[PDB]
Amino acid sequence: AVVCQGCHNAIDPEVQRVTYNNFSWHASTECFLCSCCSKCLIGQKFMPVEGMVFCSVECKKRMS
Amino acid sequence: RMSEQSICQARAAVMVYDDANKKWVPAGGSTGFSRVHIYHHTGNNTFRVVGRKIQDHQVVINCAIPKGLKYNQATQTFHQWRDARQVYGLNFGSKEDANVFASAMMHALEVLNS
Ligand SMILES: [Zn+2]
Ligand SMILES: [Zn+2]
Ligand SMILES: [Zn+2]
Repeated sequence: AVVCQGCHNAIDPEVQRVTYNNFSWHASTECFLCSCCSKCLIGQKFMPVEGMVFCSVECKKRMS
Repeated sequence: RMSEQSICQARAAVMVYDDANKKWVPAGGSTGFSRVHIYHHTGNNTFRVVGRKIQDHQVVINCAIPKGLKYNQATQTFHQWRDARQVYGLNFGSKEDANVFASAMMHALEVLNS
């Protein structure tokens, strides 16, 4: 029983989910999003930093 | 004239708990991380949490800090507190953002409980 890093709600123990370190996001609802511009990153290029993900180098630097 | 003092700047996705749908939801109605400050009015020694969306600077939280705010560090990256209306949540970008905000919150409460 895990909590989503995107929406802070439970992820169903049975379903498949996005994982990076001790972070998990829902893979079906819009939770795996660029922390800056909210772009859905499922299947996309992404740049993880602790609990955040981008998108692009532009969104990343915007959050320095 | 003396503008309010920002005593911390953390990155968090600001959230509220939606009771009717028994889940957490984004504050202001949309996803995205915010820059979250504690502002200190040095004239009166009053404090508030102010959070502005990183993409467009939409204000999603503007919350006074009372003497005796119960600040709940629920997880290492998720902290929360309530008032009579809402439960506010901060989903930090990292443990460092969280610890930095919590220290500023305790400093605020230090001054408020003097
Ligand atoms: Zn989610
Ligand atoms: Zn999607
Ligand atoms: Zn982005």
